[PDB]
Amino acid sequence: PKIHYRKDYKPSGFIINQVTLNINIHDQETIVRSVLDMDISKHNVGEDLVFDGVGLKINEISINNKKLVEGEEYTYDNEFLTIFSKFVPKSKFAFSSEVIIHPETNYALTGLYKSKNIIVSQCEATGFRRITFFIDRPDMMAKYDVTVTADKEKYPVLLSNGDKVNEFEIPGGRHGARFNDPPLKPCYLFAVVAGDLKHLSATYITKYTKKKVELYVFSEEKYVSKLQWALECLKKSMAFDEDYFGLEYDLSRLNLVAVSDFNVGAMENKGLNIFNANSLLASKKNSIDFSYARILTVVGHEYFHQYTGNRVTLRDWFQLTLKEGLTVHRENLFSEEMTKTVTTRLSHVDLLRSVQFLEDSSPLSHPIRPESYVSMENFYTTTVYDKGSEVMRMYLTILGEEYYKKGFDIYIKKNDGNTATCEDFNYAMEQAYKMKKADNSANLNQYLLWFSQSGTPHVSFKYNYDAEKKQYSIHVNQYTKPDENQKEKKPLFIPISVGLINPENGKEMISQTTLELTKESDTFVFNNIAVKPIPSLFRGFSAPVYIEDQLTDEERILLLKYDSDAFVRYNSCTNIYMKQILMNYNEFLKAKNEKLESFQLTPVNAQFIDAIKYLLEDPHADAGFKSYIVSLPQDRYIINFVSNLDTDVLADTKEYIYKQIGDKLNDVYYKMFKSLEAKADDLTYFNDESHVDFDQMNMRTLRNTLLSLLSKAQYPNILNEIIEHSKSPYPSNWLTSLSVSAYFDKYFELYDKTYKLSKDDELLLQEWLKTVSRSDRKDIYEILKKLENEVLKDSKNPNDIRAVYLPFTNNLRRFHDISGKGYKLIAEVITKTDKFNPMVATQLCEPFKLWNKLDTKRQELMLNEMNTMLQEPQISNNLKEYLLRLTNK
Ligand SMILES: CC(C)(C)CC(=O)N[C@@H](C(=O)NO)c1ccc(-c2cc(F)c(F)c(F)c2)cc1
Ligand SMILES: [Mg+2]
Ligand SMILES: [Mg+2]
Ligand SMILES: [Mg+2]
Ligand SMILES: [Mg+2]
Ligand SMILES: [Mg+2]
Ligand SMILES: [Zn+2]
Repeated sequence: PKIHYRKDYKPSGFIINQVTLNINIHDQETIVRSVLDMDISKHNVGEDLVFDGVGLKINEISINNKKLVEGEEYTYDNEFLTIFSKFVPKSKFAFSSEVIIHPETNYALTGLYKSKNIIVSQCEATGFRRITFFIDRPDMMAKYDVTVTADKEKYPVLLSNGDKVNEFEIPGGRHGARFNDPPLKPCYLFAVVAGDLKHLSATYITKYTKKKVELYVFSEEKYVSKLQWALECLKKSMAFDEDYFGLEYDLSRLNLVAVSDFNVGAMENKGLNIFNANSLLASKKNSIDFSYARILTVVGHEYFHQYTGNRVTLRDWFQLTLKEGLTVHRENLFSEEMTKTVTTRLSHVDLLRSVQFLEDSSPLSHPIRPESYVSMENFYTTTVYDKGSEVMRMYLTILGEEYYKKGFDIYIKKNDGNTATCEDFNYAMEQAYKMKKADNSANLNQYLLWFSQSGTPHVSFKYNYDAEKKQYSIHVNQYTKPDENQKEKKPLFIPISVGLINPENGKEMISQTTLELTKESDTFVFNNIAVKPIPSLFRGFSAPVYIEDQLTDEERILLLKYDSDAFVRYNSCTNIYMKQILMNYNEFLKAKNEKLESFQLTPVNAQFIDAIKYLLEDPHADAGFKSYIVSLPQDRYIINFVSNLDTDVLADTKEYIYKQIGDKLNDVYYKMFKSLEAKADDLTYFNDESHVDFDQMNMRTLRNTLLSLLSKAQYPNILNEIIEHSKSPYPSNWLTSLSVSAYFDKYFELYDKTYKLSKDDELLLQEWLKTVSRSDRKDIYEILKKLENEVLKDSKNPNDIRAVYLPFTNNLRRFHDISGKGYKLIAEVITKTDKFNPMVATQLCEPFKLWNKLDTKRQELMLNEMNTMLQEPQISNNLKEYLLRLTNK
């Protein structure tokens, strides 16, 4: 297997200046003609000319219009086209080819493929070489002139990058369109779409230059009524880049296109952003609430790439986080401003500290800029994206908004139209840091370790107060555990946003303060601190670290009730839960190991329960935040704290803690469930797709969270409420009614009812499948077999496969059945999927990422299945490389 090393970067011996493509789509094949106007670079040393080209059928190849002959002048091995250097010109030349490719049977959804009746491309990272020969790397920038031809009845809409400059008829019921895109771009940003697409459109006028931009959003005809919210989101995105960053769109048109079959969420091809339909299409009748934030996030994300990724692009793939971490950070600033709810930032943190912290303590751990890769398709990770976003966000924390904006504009102005590296961004931030510090000797050299060092730092505290001196100190330590990437870890530049709360009145005792920890440890002292404070640490989750606050539960309760920062309140709650979970987990574990006939469990802190009640009953308090405090931390967060985790014992532990709290609070829960109904389910704007109320959706999240708690608890006559909830027009409610009915004999009645409501909308049916998959059912394996036989069948649609299986893998008690039957089932699905879509097969490996954190019997069971998958003779490169890394082989 070929390993690419970051330190080996070298510019090409060649230049491609112009690409002229003709893509002729036929019933049984697509013919691609390409002329590359090329040159010899200053780095050339007389080497063979080697093109990437994967799976291409050669009809002919030529140099300067002279046909080349196989064997004597070139070799092709289905991966690389090698033209021997004696036949390579020494000055500007034309290379041309004609190849045949087959989108109809391209089920891996990379290169050119057919999704239902739409022909569509996906070229990031190295998929352009599946369409035609190229030197397929992002530093090979070129001009593109693209003609697409197709049957006019099947494919009346033709799109590619740039301006449409010709449209023409062709004999035999065909037509063509020509698109000329003169600005340089890397080939991963090429796209083409052909199909019977329907659209909504609008005109946007830019803020400063007053340019008219045409906005088009496209889907298949059946779903064209689900396009409105995306178009609104795109308008909002454009305005936010204008307003926060002073950046306008530069092109006359931007197209968004939904397709049914997509490996990920969406892709930022220049002027032609292509989406998984689940991340573009919604309507209030046919979508759950989460779709609205998802579409806002993903439309924004792709729009913000037009600067961070498209106008400023990557020198090489090791710089991926430079465009992805920075664009996720832009999208989170945008979504925080649009939603105006504290749960937006909390949801990001909740995902990071579960999914990304698990990755970073697994055998897969990597820094946000890895040193090597084998599969690019395996490189697009939550580390690169979400820890990258937190690294890009720490610059804003460190600089403050004014100097952050100054530094960001330096980045953009200096690198616009060019490739760039992570150092170029750090350089820009450093210029702003010198300005903020009024010190031309200040530097951010240490900050570069965030790009190279893997692992999650642990930050811990000790406190001291001298009442006579009115002097308070915070002593802080950082540690990252050694791992396979660095034997010796270095201290990082860690910004610690802090407040000091006066415990008598809840007020702030100091102004906004960001401690800059740059050493393994430091002591920060504060004078004129009139009373011993409770420290409010890492406000807004100011660094991506494990926080050990060394506070008592009394102190954490005070912060939970009275602190100003949503994250520290949420975290203090989290930390109270964790202390309880670890304690009860140990008590259950000992009882199990020692085969005890009786034993004691430590009860939940009663003052903590009283604090939850106080917050729930506060009508001025936020409904989204409330839904977080009545929820235990995610299992994937908890597992980072326990070695040899016995998932049964954790399930018993969570059950005990929820029952303890419900035995005190269920009447409060029920009262709130009923009082929230009027606002939460208000239908005033149900037929207005432009009108989206994130607070209202958070009220529904709270009701649905409470209903789940009350259902599990078998609260008296709660089934009455469940049955009424099933009649709500909102899919979030009526799908909730299905999952909470799992505890009642009405489950299959609601299963049928909600299936009939879901089956005629492709995306809604996928949401129904997820609901079934995640249902807390003792018969879940028989249910999954019924989904397979009756609904999923042999679909190759990644959304269908992910919907049926991934939610079930989060079923702690059943997925981890001690027989290993759940591991066996998901391994079978992975191997089956790997035959046609290696990228999605590796996504389906997700539950195995924590294998070496489980109890020794479950470790053995998971390892056995991974070794079985590794022994499949036909295993893909992707899946083999991933499982070899995951199993430390
Ligand atoms: C929307 C988001 C950022 C939550 C997840 C997502 O859809 N990521 C995109 C992205 O960054 N869009 O700007 C993504 C796009 C392409 C790919 C990608 C990489 C491959 F190597 C590949 F083969 C492929 F098919 C897709 C992976 C992620
Ligand atoms: Mg082929
Ligand atoms: Mg404006
Ligand atoms: Mg996101
Ligand atoms: Mg002191
Ligand atoms: Mg389908
Ligand atoms: Zn992206």
